[PDB]
This record gives sequence, structure tokens and C-alpha cells, in this order.
Amino acid sequence: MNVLIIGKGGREHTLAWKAAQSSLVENVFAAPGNDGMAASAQLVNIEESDHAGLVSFAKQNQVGLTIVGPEVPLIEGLVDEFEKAGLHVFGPSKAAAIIEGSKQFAKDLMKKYDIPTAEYETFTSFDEAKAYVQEKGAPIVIKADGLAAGKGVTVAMTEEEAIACLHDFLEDEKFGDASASVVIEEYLSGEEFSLMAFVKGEKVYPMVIAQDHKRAFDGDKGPNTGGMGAYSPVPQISEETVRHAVETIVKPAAKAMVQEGRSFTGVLYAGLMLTENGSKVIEFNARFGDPETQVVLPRMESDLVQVLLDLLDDKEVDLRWKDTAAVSVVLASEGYPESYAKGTPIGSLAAETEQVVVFHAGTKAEGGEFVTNGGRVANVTAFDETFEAARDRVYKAVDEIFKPGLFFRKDIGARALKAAQ
Ligand SMILES: Nc1ncnc2c1ncn2[C@@H]1O[C@H](COP(=O)(O)OP(=O)(O)NP(=O)(O)O)[C@@H](O)[C@H]1O
Ligand SMILES: [Mg+2]
Ligand SMILES: [Mg+2]
Repeated sequence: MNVLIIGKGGREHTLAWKAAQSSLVENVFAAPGNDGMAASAQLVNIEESDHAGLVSFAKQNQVGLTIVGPEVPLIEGLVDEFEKAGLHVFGPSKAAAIIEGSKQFAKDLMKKYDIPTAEYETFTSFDEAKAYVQEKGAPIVIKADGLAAGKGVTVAMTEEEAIACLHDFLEDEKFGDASASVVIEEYLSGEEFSLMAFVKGEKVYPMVIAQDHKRAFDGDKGPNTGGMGAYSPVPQISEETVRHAVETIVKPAAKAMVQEGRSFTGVLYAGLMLTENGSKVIEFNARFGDPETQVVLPRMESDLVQVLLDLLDDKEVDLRWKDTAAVSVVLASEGYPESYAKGTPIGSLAAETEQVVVFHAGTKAEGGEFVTNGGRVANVTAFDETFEAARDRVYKAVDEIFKPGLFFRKDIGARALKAAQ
């Protein structure tokens, strides 16, 4: 079989890396893929945005399973297009991807179906949105309804901050239609963790959970990023917490979507906050997480491709997890998340340390070597039998391949390991 992985980030590298291990698979194609992936995937020069070429390529190249990585094509209905051409494709229809594409939709689903989440309301009027902020006071969380570059969320510590954000989103239409509607919701805290599941209609096959660091700097200080590192398991979260999340959030969410005529197939990603009142949904994503995939997938004992094919063909899914631990650290370009420059030479990015995989997020092969090609550059990912050893191993690996234009957080996983004990 030929498998197509769509996209170009670290999640897709992980996907291609895992698929490559399948006994079922003859070719793994990655469109567009990136140069970090060439050992695991034959790169196919088509953009995740180029839906017609993607569909036409898969159709004509005997691609028996397509796995979609990024959210935008899913949200824009790439799966419908694949299926119109009779291609076998894993991921949600445009109707189902709304659970990520429209935060208001997601909050309303949970309201309707008693799935626990932050108390919220949605607005299209600045005046009414501002009044509600002044009523609730700070802290309060302001979210653009649509994707908004991934920049649509402000956790406001003051009313002024919240109202300025509402100004941007609504009066200035900062993100256009994505911010023509806003969700205003309760600030939560506690342990934040990711619970993904393979889902088809009502069937839910949970994955091991992960946790990430979104803050640029150690001590979780500084601006937000697209993720500075992650790990699975999350030591300080019980198995009971996870199983309860699976039972009262993920499965009910999957059921709800069927009952809404938006039957969901793909990875349902639940971003959860373990509060003093228990898990509450911070967000839903309609696809594999980044950077979570990088520590979750490698823990899979099962063959990803077999799982997906069984799931899609309504067969028994035999999905097994390893006890091992995975921990990854992001190398980002100096300056990210603000301004950064592409082109810095950063070497081979090859580790000697064993049980390490570097998933490339923003690299380009240039002159026998790798240069930086984005803010977050690689996810150095180490596996081991305990959290703490995986933790120690990944930082061996990192120093080894570290280079001038890069930074990274040194404390990935340490608060977790500590709070566990
Ligand atoms: N209700 C809330 N209370 C507290 N923090 C929140 C709340 N909603 C969101 N956040 C925080 O805002 C960040 C989430 O913003 P978001 O854009 O959803 O992040 P993300 O992890 O990049 N999601 P995605 O881009 O889909 O992978 C996290 O640091 C959350 O913990
Ligand atoms: Mg999201
Ligand atoms: Mg079988």
C-alpha cells in the first residue's frame, strides 16, 4: 500500500516516521513533507493548500490511505474532496472539523451535551462583549471564534486587557471572519493535559495523554509559542483522571457530533484542564496535536496504519500502548516567537544518543546540511522506561546537536516530574 501524509511540520514527520514502520506499507508519501523526513517518506512537491493537486495525485498514484496532519485543510473540507474522488482518507469532513474550526460551536455543543468546560458566552457586538467583561471582571479569557493564525486567545488579567482584545477582534476585525464572533469564558487553572482519541462516529479509541510547555522561557515565563516541548505519560495525572475524561468528555463529545449530523472521523483532540472541580474542556482540536503527536505516537506499540485501516473499515481496533516514556524538547530560532530569521546553518541535527528521534518542524536541507526554516526547528525526542530517564536522555541528545541560531527550554518536564513525587 501507498500512504500519503499531508503537511510539513513535526507532527507530520512523526506520522511519516510511524507509518514507515508498518508491514503493510510499500511507499510513504509526504506532501509537501520537509527535508527532515526523507528517510521515512518520499517527498511529494504539493502544498497542503493545493487541494486539487493533492486529490489528483493521490487518485492517480494508487494511494490507499491518506492521513491529513494540519487543521486548515480539514476545516476547509479537504476530506470531503478526497472522498468525492473515492479516496480512502483519515480525518474529519468539513462538517465535523467545525468542532475545531468554530470555538463557539464547540462551546455550544458542550453546553447542549453537558460536557464540562469553562462558563462562557459568545458575542458579535463589541458593546455587549465589553459590558459582559465589566460584569464578570478579570481574569477572563477572550477567544476569536475561528482559527486566527492560532493567535485567537487572550487570557486577560485585567478588564482593560480583555476589552482591548475585544476591540481588536470585533471593532478592528483583526482576524476577519474568524474574529467576527468571540467566546468570552471563565479563566481556569490546574494541570493542563492533552487527550487524543481515534474516533469514528461513536467509536472512541483513546491514546495516552501528553502535556506541553507553551511558554517560551524556563519557569514558563515569556510569550506563548507553538510549543517548546512535551512528554507522555504525564506523571502527576492519575490513570483514574484519564479514564474519567475518556468516559465523560471524549466519548460524549464523539456521540454528540453524530447526533448533530456531523459524524466525526479522525483524531479528536481534547485539551483539558484538570481543575479542583475536575477536568474541563479548554479546547477541541480535530486532528493530531503539535507538539503532542511527537511524544504520543512513538509510545504506540500498534502499527498506526493497521489501526487507521481497521478504524475506517469498522473492524475491531487493536490499539496497544508501550509503558515507555517519551519527552521532547523544541529547538527554536533565536527571536521566536517574535521576529526570527530563516537560513541559519545548524548542522546535521543528528544525535548519537540512542532512542532519540529528531522530528523536523522547520528545517531545510541546504548544502549537505540543515538550515533553519521556521520559528520552531526540531523536536528532539527521547524515549526510555521512566519519565525521568527519558528526560535525562533528551537533554544529552539536545546538547549534542545544538547550534548557534537556536534556543530551547532546559526545564521541559521538570515541574511535572517534581509534582509527581
Ligand atoms: N479558559 C481558560 N482558562 C485558562 N487558560 C486558558 C483558557 N482557555 C485557554 N487557555 C490558555 O491559552 C492557551 C490555549 O490557547 P490555544 O490557542 O488554544 O493554544 P494551543 O495549545 O496552541 N492550541 P492549538 O493551536 O489548537 O494547538 C493555553 O496556554 C491555555 O492554557
Ligand atoms: Mg485549537
Ligand atoms: Mg487485522
